[PDB]
Amino acid sequence: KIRTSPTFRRPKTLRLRRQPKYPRKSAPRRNKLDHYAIIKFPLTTESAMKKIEDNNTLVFIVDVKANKHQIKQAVKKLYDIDVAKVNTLIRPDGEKKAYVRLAPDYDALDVANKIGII
Amino acid sequence: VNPLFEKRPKNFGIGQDIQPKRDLTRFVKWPRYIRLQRQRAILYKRLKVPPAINQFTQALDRQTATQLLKLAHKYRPETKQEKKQRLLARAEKKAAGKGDVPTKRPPVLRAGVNTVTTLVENKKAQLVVIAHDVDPIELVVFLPALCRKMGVPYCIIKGKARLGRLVHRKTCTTVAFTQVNSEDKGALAKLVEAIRTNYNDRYDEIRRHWGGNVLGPKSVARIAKLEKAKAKELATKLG
Amino acid sequence: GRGAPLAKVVFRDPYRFKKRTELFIAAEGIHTGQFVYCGKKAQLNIGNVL
RNA sequence: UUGCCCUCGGCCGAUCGAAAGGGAGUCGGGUUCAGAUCCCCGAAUCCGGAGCGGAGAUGGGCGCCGCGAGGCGUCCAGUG
RNA sequence: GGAAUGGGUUCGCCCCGAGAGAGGGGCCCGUGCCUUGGAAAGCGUCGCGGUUCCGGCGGCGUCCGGUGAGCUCUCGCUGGCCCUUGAAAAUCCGGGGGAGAGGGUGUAAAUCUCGCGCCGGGCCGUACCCAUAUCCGCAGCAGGUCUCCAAGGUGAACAGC
RNA sequence: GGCUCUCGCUUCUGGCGCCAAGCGCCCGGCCGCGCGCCGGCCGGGCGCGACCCGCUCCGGGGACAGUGCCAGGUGGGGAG
Ligand SMILES: [K+]
Ligand SMILES: [K+]
Ligand SMILES: [Mg+2]
Ligand SMILES: [Mg+2]
Ligand SMILES: [Mg+2]
Ligand SMILES: [Mg+2]
Ligand SMILES: [Mg+2]
Ligand SMILES: [Mg+2]
Ligand SMILES: [Mg+2]
Ligand SMILES: [Mg+2]
Ligand SMILES: [Mg+2]
Ligand SMILES: [Mg+2]
Ligand SMILES: [Mg+2]
Ligand SMILES: [Mg+2]
Ligand SMILES: [Mg+2]
Ligand SMILES: [Mg+2]
Repeated sequence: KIRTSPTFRRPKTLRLRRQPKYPRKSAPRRNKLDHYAIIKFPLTTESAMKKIEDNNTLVFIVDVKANKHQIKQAVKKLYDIDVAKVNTLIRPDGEKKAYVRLAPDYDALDVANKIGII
Repeated sequence: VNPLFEKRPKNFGIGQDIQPKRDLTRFVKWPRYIRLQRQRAILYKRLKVPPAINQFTQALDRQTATQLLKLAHKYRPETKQEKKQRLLARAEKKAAGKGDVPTKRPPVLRAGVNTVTTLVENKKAQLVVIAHDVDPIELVVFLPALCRKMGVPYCIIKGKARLGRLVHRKTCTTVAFTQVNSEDKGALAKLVEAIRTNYNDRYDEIRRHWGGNVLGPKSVARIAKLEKAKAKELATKLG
Repeated sequence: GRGAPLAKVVFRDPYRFKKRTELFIAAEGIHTGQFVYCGKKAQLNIGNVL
């Protein structure tokens, strides 16, 4: 019953966690940004061609919401390939362009043929 | 005994070893609400409390109040669940024979200042018990005087919460006895005689008994030290 | 902005194991490493507080 | 890991405020029509998280066996 | 170790029985040089090919010295000036202390700021002009608009030529 | 011991100082124990240490200051 401090501090009180009687939302929101929304369409420009032929990297236009982890995960099991690196930029028209460099064993030219880029 | 053990006393002098963890309860910076209720208790002692409010400081002593509650326990108001039992039982049992048996409603305590005030005015209250800690005190500050005027004995008791427990509520400003059973008539009479001498018969001096007007311990101590100095002077004059 | 020097004076804290640094107006003559004493029972010396 | 309790905790003041202040750690060569310490090649590094070594640490005492070396028992050490 | 017969020393100072000089050593920086990187690459030059829009393939070379009140940057040392004394915080580290923790002689234990290995680093900006034509001034306006780099000659000199 | 006043432990030194020693109480567990006294070991809490009581944290003001509302003066500071 001894107070060894000249200061009175608010006692620590129990704080219960929420146990709602009803969820405020009936159902979880559907993930709008899925693998198909992440990848919009591959870029098929001369510069993108050089990237496919030389750097073994594919060029995609992707959702601006998506990040490198999502882009890598989307490309990985959309086209059933492995991805080594993802470099993203936002082009002046507001789109996000992703340079997706595949693993060395995968061939970008082969994958471009299956996609339909060339 | 191990020779390695030795005393290591600490010198708690000024400039010496760090002071111990002493009890600082006296010097704690309490919250505003704790300071407010404490300073209010002091203002009641410091200020001149008029006799109408001050008379509630005179409460029944411990053994009388315990005796009073012992009798009042026998006349506690029925709980709503207890009343429901009484009813179903009365309705079903009286259905078998003759339903029309009003008989007599047994005696019971009457609670609430409004119920008691009317009972006193009609002289139907044999004994009125008022809590001493009613706030606002206006609710009962007239009640001791009113009981005196109608000649009904009244006693002030410690704790509105104590009265509230009789009537199964949190608090109760006052309770009143109107009727008691045959065996409790003697027990009630002894209490009424003791209470009447304490409160009703003494009400002339209660009306003028001002309270408070007591200075705090430090100021009174300075006053006593000055009085000792004045006494030293009186002793020198005698010499 | 002040024409008078200030003295950083370090005292032990009475109630906690901790050093307390105090900024004093420097009385002329005090020097670094000098002990200064503050209290009712301190001695009448330059820099002491009484 | 979880809830409780004890112990200790001044957060002596939320928060915002610098693309010139403070602030870990990337450089060389090559490549485009236009990019680059950002791409490619090569060589590093910082920060964050959870295997193999190495260190800690293998010292001394006394008896016994053994040509000896070495081993055995047993006690005492060991945060370089 | 012990200095006056004072000595050491700078452009200037300044330093010394509170330890000069002299001898031996310790620490910090290390942007320089050599090495791993590394010559394989770059560059110069002379050739030979081709898929003639190849990071093409070869040969040889990429050397040896000097100088400085030079200039710029950088790092130190040492002063002067002030009634002017020239941020804070994030963040990181060392020490004092010693509550603890660790195993009983081992296939040791807690433990480890040593070496190596494994995994990861999300988001936004990044083009170009930056000005006698991409900015403001109604304009490709003699105005205005914050910086870094800075060769040879003459000469005191980012003067002028 | 009676009555009063004062005092409570720190002043050669540019060191250190917290997270209780010690005494006392009680509760235990474990292992022996010779069936009997209990002991050893391993601990846990507590009081003293650090006195008791008390109604404002301490100190300085103080029914003044101040504030609220009137009243008179001053008021090119400002307005017309
Ligand atoms: K900044
Ligand atoms: K005026
Ligand atoms: Mg980017
Ligand atoms: Mg901020
Ligand atoms: Mg900056
Ligand atoms: Mg460019
Ligand atoms: Mg070569
Ligand atoms: Mg220089
Ligand atoms: Mg240590
Ligand atoms: Mg650029
Ligand atoms: Mg112009
Ligand atoms: Mg101009
Ligand atoms: Mg305009
Ligand atoms: Mg020049
Ligand atoms: Mg010139
Ligand atoms: Mg005017």
